[PDB]
Amino acid sequence: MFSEQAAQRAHTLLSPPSANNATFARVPVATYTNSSQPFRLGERSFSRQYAHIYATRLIQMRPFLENRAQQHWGSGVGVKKLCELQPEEKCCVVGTLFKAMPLQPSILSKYIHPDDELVLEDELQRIKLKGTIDVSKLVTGTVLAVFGSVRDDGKFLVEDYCFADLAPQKPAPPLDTDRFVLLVSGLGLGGGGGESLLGTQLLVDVVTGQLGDEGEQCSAAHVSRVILAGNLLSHSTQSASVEAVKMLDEILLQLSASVPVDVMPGEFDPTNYTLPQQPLHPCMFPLATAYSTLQLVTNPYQATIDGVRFLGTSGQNVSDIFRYSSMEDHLEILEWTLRVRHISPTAPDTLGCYPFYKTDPFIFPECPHVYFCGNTPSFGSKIIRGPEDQTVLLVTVPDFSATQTACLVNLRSLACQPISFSGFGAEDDDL
Amino acid sequence: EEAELELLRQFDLAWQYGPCTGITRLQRWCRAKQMGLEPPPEVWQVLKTHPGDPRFQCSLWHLYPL
Amino acid sequence: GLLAFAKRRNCCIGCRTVLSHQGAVCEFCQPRESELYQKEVSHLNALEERFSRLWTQCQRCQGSLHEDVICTSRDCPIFYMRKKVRKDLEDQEQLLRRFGPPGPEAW
Amino acid sequence: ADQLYLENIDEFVTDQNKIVTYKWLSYTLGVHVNQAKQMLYDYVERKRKENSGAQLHVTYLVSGSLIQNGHSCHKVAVVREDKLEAVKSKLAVTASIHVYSIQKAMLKDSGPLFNTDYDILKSNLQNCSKFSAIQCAAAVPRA
Ligand code: SF4
Ligand SMILES: [Zn+2]
Repeated sequence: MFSEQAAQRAHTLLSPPSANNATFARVPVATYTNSSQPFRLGERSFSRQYAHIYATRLIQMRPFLENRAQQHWGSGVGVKKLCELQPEEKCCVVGTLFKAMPLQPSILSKYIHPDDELVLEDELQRIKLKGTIDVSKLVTGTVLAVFGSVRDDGKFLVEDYCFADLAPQKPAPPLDTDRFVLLVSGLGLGGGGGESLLGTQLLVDVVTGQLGDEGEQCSAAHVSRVILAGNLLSHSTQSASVEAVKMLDEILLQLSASVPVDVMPGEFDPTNYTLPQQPLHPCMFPLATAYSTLQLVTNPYQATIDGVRFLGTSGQNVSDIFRYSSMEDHLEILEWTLRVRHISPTAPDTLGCYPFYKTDPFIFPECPHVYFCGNTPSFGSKIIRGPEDQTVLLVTVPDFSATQTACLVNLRSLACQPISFSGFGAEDDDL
Repeated sequence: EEAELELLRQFDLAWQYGPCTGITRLQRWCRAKQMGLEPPPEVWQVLKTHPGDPRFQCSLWHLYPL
Repeated sequence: GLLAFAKRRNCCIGCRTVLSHQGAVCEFCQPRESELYQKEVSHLNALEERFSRLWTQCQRCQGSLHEDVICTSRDCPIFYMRKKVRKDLEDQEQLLRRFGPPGPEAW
Repeated sequence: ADQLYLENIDEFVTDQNKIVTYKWLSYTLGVHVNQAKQMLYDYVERKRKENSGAQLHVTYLVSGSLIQNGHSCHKVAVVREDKLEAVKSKLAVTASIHVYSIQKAMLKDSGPLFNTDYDILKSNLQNCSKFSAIQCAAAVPRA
């Protein structure tokens, strides 16, 4: 990929001065299209209630689950509404989960408890559930189909159940010369060390073209874009924040000089709290708004970068699922989120969102080629396949303040390589 | 009138068009038409032969501090 | 009687001086505007977090997640504490539209 | 020619008792970055061949590929003067070697090497792509 090509030449720099030194040029970004328009909210009227969201979620997700239960259990179909069930008869039900957990805090670290019930709910009534089903892997808000019978105590006995699955995916055109994309998250400007300072300096010095030989300068010239994904100012306590936006403005100036940059709000960043987070206001960045290479986005970000389509968050859905479930692997939680056809199924019950009423926008309408996450504690990447011809690369971006690691994504081979930065510390090997 | 005020009160409580006590009446009529559940072409034909009257173009409980 | 004939007199967010035009900042207190935007968006952020914890608690006290809430229980603190945050949010959202929009929306 | 920057470095280092990175010695003398690294290597080679016992400390940079557990990572490190060859033998592929800094009296960690670059950036803010090896085209002040 990158470090293979970075040694492909001769080395000139352990030498006395010369007449000329080589220069290069940044590769063109001749196609780009932002398609994150359902997350940019222009009107923003509150004063509705959260019942309009669940109803449109069920009404939109129902035909997918009917069409999958047909070909997953046989076209001798027995799909039936929750009220028209007769005692001890084999049928399929399509509904919404609700997990009834105590230890979840009310108004007046994991939170799973050894006893907690699942309830299948439709628009008119509910029913309890027991049998062969996982009690702690599933969360409230997933829509699914299920197979079984109504027993004598009013409960329901489950044999097997199925999720919605992956959406269709059109193929991408192949590329001629490999272009790279760099992904960073969580610089933590405001607190978090001094080795993080030299790490941030060495990272911007490599990507801008100040560091290393003609190998590194030829290979960093091919990096086409830069994406910064959330949690730019890590905060120690709210009640500091004014002096940090000055330094963030300086860093975005030093990056806006050479590359195009995309900046996203995170868990602590001066924006709203609900989930389609709106872009940062330009009045906090005097210096960096001189150039038209800096762009400010928000939370759920879609794009079409050179044919390859991207979609990502700053890691607020994945940690929310991590709170109220039993899965630990963040790459697995990201793939599970992909499997139920919903970016954030736990919303709104433990993760706040805007009260939409026309259409729920967190249902996947297509399949992305790349799908990344936000502030995960360690690097990971994987390739997964669909039932049809659908392949997806899954990346979890590490957190720069502890690991000092970023990710390079190739746009022609579609692979991801880590990059790590480490200056020497107070290290003396004679003690 | 007095027969048109029960048709709208019947459209407002049918559960197969949505859970609607936060929005207008014509917005819920167009929401169901987009998804095309089965809006009937009579709850439209009284919301056109009237102006902006608050006892036609409003949900049943548009008072009521809920 | 006279209370209805308000002229919607706007005021500077920094030093409280009534003046003609709709801009939020005063001409003497214009340099410190990034700090005055920074201040009060951490208030909108904390009102947003209080709207959502309350209006979904009624859904769990009611039983259902798919139908409307009707409970005007005068002995519940939940009622009329869920009514005032709508207006706090209504007011604090409109104070930040004094500042322009952070981008376009018709693209 | 040579005596110009040789005497400039000999008064910056040993008289004013300062810490000279390559970016400071390229913002002082108005030089390209790679030529500044070559200048520093010239000075250290001359004064280390002359005497062998100077009050001179160096710090280098080593970059290149590695495999920890299967995966190919790319490790970049700013290294002292004792531990260079072991770090060079741990790596798989080598991709960049030059010089980073010189000193008079030995430091304890990588503290002031950020203070120097930060302060010389602080006053020199309208140019950072001026001596950069990569010159993009669409980034010119417009808005
Ligand atoms: S207002 Fe209070 S009592 Fe009424 S449903 Fe809400 S939480 Fe329950
Ligand atoms: Zn003022």
